[PDB]
Amino acid sequence: VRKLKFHEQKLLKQVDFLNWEVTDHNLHELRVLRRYRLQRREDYTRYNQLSRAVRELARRLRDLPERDQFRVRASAALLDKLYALGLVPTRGSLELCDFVTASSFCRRRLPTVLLKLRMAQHLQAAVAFVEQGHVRVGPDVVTDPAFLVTRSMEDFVTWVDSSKIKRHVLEYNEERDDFDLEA
Amino acid sequence: VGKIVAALNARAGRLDVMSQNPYNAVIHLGHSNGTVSLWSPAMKEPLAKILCHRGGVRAVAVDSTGTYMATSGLDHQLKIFDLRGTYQPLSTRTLPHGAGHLAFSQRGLLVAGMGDVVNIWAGQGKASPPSLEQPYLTHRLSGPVHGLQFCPFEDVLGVGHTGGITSMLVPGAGEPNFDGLESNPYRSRKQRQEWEVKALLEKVPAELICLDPRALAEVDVISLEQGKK
Amino acid sequence: TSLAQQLQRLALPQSDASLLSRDEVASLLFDPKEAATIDRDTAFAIGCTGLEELLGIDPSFEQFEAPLFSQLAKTLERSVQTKAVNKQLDENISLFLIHLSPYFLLKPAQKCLEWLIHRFHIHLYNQDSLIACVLPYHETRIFVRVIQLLKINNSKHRWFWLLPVKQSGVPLAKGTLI
Amino acid sequence: EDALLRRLRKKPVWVDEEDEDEEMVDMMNNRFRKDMMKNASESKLSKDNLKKRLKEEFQHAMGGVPAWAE
Amino acid sequence: LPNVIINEKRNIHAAAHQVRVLPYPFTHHWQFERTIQTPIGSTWNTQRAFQKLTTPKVVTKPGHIINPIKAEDV
Amino acid sequence: MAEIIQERIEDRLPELEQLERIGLFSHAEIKAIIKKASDLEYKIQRRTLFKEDFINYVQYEINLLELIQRRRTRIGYSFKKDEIENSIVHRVQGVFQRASAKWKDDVQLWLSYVAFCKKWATKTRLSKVFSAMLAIHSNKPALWIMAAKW
Amino acid sequence: MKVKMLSRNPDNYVRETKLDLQRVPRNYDPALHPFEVPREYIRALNATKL
Amino acid sequence: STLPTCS
Amino acid sequence: AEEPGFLEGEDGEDTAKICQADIVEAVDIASAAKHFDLNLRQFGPYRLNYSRTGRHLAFGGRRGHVAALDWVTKKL
Amino acid sequence: RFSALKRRFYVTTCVGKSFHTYDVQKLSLVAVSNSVPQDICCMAADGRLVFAAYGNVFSAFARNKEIVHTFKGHKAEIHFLQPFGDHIISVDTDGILIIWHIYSEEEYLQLTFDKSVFKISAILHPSTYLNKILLGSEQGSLQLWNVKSNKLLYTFPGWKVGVTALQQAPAVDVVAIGLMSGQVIIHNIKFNETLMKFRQDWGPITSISFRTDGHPVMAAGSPCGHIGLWDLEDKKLINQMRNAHSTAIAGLTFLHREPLLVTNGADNALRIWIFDGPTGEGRLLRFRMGHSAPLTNIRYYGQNGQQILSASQDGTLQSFSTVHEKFNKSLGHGLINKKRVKRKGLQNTMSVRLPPITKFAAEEARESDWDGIIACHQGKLSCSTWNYQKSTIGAYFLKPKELKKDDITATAVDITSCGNFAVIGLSSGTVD
RNA sequence: GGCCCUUGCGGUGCUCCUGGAGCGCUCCGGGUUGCAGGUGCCCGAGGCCGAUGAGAAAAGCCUUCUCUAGCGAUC
Repeated sequence: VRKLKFHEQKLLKQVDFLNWEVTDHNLHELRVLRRYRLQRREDYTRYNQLSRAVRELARRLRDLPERDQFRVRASAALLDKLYALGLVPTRGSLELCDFVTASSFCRRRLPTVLLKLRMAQHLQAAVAFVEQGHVRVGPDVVTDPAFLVTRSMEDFVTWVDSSKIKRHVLEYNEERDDFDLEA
Repeated sequence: VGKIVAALNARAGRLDVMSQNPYNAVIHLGHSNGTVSLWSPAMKEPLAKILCHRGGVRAVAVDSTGTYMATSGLDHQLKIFDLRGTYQPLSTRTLPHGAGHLAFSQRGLLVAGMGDVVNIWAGQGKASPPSLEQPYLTHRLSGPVHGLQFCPFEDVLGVGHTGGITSMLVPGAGEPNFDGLESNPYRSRKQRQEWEVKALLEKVPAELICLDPRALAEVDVISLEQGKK
Repeated sequence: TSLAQQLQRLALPQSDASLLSRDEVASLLFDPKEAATIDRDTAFAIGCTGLEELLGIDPSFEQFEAPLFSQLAKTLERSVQTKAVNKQLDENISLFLIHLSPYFLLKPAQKCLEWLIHRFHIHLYNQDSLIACVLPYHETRIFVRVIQLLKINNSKHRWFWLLPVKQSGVPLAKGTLI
Repeated sequence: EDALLRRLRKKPVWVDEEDEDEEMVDMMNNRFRKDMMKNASESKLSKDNLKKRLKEEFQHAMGGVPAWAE
Repeated sequence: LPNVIINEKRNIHAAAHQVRVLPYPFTHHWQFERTIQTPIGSTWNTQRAFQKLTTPKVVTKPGHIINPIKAEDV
Repeated sequence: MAEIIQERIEDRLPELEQLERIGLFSHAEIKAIIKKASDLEYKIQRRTLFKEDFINYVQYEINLLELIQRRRTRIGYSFKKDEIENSIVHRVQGVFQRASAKWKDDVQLWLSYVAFCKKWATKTRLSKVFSAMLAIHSNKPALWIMAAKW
Repeated sequence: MKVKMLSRNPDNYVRETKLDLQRVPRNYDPALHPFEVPREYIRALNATKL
Repeated sequence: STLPTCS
Repeated sequence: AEEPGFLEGEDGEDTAKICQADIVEAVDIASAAKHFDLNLRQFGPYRLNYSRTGRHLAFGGRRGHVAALDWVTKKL
Repeated sequence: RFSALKRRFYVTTCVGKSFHTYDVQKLSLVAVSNSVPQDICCMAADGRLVFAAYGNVFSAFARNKEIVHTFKGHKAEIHFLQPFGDHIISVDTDGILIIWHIYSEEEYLQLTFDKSVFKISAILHPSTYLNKILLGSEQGSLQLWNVKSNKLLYTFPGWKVGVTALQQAPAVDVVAIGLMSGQVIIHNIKFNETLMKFRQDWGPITSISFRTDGHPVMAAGSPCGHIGLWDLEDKKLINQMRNAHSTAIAGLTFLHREPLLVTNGADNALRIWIFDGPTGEGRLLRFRMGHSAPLTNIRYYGQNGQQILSASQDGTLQSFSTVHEKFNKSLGHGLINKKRVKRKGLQNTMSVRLPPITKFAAEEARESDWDGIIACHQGKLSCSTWNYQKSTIGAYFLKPKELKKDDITATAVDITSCGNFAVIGLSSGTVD
């Protein structure tokens, strides 16, 4: 607690209460939680453990002979699922399958996709909008921030109708119609 | 330091009854078999197993001096054991209800929490266990008891239950004269931070925990004869 | 805050924080920083000097020499004794404040009040008696100091309406009193 | 405490013959009276012992004797 | 012990800290054990008890020349 | 902090327990003496020092010596003077020496030290006091006369 | 009934002024200070290292 | 009350 | 300098039947302030722990209420 | 009533042919008793059981719900019940007093009193008295009796007015006697002296209670609905609570060692008063209240059927739940200028009060969006709207624009199924 | 429409019954409580980004701690 003296530091070396990197890896985890707002630590664990399963499958598939029908069919099946969710940039080789992390799952959540589509500029603002029922994926309205959006479904995230934020957007563009909006 | 020194598999099923001996620094574990196991971080097996009840044990408590051990079980028996090498039940008493929790003060008073009622047994304590013949004080709580502890240097008892938290007045439970350099209630922030460094300089390694706190004093007899050879 | 409301309602003058520390000391005559450097002997001497000065103007004070301005009162601390002792002390302090009320504008009365505040903490235990003693002089500034000694922040307190004269350091207006 | 405190400072109109008799009633085995026992010896108290026992329980419940009563 | 089982295995990690040899001039290990029993810290002893236990064997004034012994101070 | 004060109280303990042996003082009186001695000791071992604390310490020990002297005549016990009275006088001499070292320029403290040495101390101790006085206060003719007068 | 509870006088245990130093009562009861052998061994071990 | 239960 | 507390009955009364209210009125104002009953039933049953120094208390509820407080003074 | 195994107090109120039990902590219903063939006339409680009397037969209730013991053998109505240990004392109309053992149901003792000479109007068993009961009469005499010996210990000449109430004071030998003239007499029965006297000019003394929280205060009720608070220490009137109940006070009791007063009346109200304000000003703390006037119109509301809307002559609209009384709610009084009512309260604003509702129609659709209740008042041209979710009167008064006078009144109202429209008929013959 | 010590105006402080989630109380009854086998759990940062990214900016309260400077060591 107090600044240790020169003689005290030698005997009390490696003693630090707040930072335990080997045990819980909290400092590394904290950067992930803050960068992509995660309500619960448990959600990060499920992403991390699932990421290991994807990587473990790829390393095992590599060990199989290159000229094997089982490997080729499994490799094509694995990459098309990952590409559909948006975890892998292109449907290339299995080398791209090794780059997936728990952060890859976080980048596919609805609040951060809202950020990329420029509907919101701030991540806490993006989480606020879904929790207050202003964003819909198709006719259905999504309230849960933990919601991985598919690339195909990404085209159809938009403001729910009869919402104040949509009124502000239309008012700025000089396209505000009382008949269509409020109805 | 922030590292896990030991992780031991008790191999006894669910663990829900646990206590330590402040004199001995060992950990006591209660089980449904009726046995209490003594544990230390160094060993992968319990130091000792003591059969105390004909049914499952649900409470355990020891005194500050480390001499007496108090246990209760599903057979509705309250037991006091002499931990100083004998491990025999000094006193036995049958109870109408079941004592869920047990605690010991610094002067030797024993409190048992049965349902919504707490009972305190008092004895002279001068080289003697508490007397289970007749309780000292009684009190009825609003709800069933879920936790008991004595304040270190005050004559009050802390009770946790469903209704909330209550503080009782227990005359004669707290030790009167405290040491200013070890545990000072009236200590400033600068006094506290000086003490913490002294404690950190003086931390005891985990492997030194044994059934005898003075085990370091005796000469290693087996290492003697190896050297003599 | 429900726990906070229960805890703040459970608060009592006996378990005050200032009893267990000398960071802050309440004083009618001095600022708290200088008041925290005053020994009990000095405050006892000031109180005895004030009472000795008061004895010249009015004799009938002599009866307060023994219970309040002696060695027994010097050693006595209220928290240690029972409720009956505190009740007898309350009677003695109320009688002494009733006697003090005519002479409150004089300096010896202020010294005696300072000794009483230092030793018996009458600003915590005897708020009503102190207010009754000081009330007829509400137009003065020493009244403002005595009010500043008290803690009346809670809106449900009996003396909450006296809050602004503590916060702004101005005498109480007669219209508000009426 | 008492030293410190010092330093700081007819005939009843009617009588009942059942009450004058020194008969004993069972304090134990009666639900209302067993809660009023103090030690194990008072399984059966006399008439005079019961009266002061009943009176002191009433005064403890009332919180004492009111000033206007005397 | 009627219903108590005591683990007979030795704590090898704790045994490493114990003294292996029996120091001179001690013939029996009971003799050596007696000397180490008394604690010496100020935590367990009074201040004047602490001072007599930590008495230095040789005390020298920092600046004075030390001369050899001279006939019991002559 | 309290280690020096603790040393001094444990030094004061043997004469108190001998006084309890005498029957001169009761156990509660010994407890009160210990409490007030500790309270006075705490004042003079601080980092900030004042002269009145030393004066109060000296006055308390003088009052205790006078009380012991009055009670010994009534009891009639004249044994064990050295165990108690000489120890108290030595402690008071140490307090006076520290006070005089801290405040050399105060003549009144020096004269009080001389008076106490006259009343309770050996003549050689009083002889040493005058030499300390005249060494640093040789510019006052009155102090020379007082030493010659004695 | 006769009842007494421990009641420390705060003026005894708290210093009088800011200029005063904190009062430290000491108790040498062995029950308050356990582990006298292992605790002293670590201090001796630290002394040799220093 | 101390009335006998019967008669 | 201190002495342990005591409680003994008179005229053969049993200490078991003595209630807390009888104690509070017969003990000084300082110790009487240490007896209090916090009422938090909306949350689950509570587990409590005292610090090694008797000044601080911390408690935890089954439903998830965690609070630490000095218990001598009434501060949170 | 105090309870064993539960350190709480319970208050029991008679409701027609049954009785209800509530905890005094929060006025929450804990039990409802079984019905009896006749209306309950007298009630008593002894901790373990609740005793109720109907006609010439009285029974004992266990668990606050069901009867376990019934007692027959009286030829007249019972007005008084006194629990006495394991025995019960019942007093008839003609003047028969019989002591019964509760469990065995046999008759211990039978005593008769001449109706012309001594008609019992009040009974009291003083505390700490062995087998002794105190009897009061309408003629004004008092008799002290011993049940065990079956002899008359002493006769008090008393006063010529007549006794209406008997209450045990917080003293060993002191009782409080109420008289028909409005006079309360504090008397010591052992040595026969009167400590003090109090007089109220509101009629006979209904009930007396004593405050035992450390303040010497006595409360006496009146048939006018007023309560007088008297200081026993200084023998003076502290303060008076006027119109505590609109009807006559039935029973008032101070909770033991508490600054709380429990009162009920014939206005279908049970109320709690707390004396914690400055100068001892009682204020309303809690209440459980229903309609205080006879009902005018009741109609089921909702297709689910767990609530009924009711209107009464007191000018209020209320909803009563059919599953549990915790869901009961009140829509308030009929009031124009609601903002003025906020400033002054319900009282001092009696002018803006509306006449009682005679007929109303309610529809459940669109209840979230706007008003769904239309009501017509007595002798009033306009019709008022009500809101169920907001639990208050609506914002419109529906009238023909051309009419302004009240000579024509509204007679028939109805609301459409969709809830958009309301149809109102008039006495002149116009439908709008 | 009605209002007459008023207001298309505003604000406060208490009371208003936990589904599971304050159980156990008419009577009766509670006395002699009469060592199977367990090896768990945790450990990935790469942007088809927005504007560094617990966005940025400002005020009032507690918590933890850092520097000097006197002062204390004379018995």
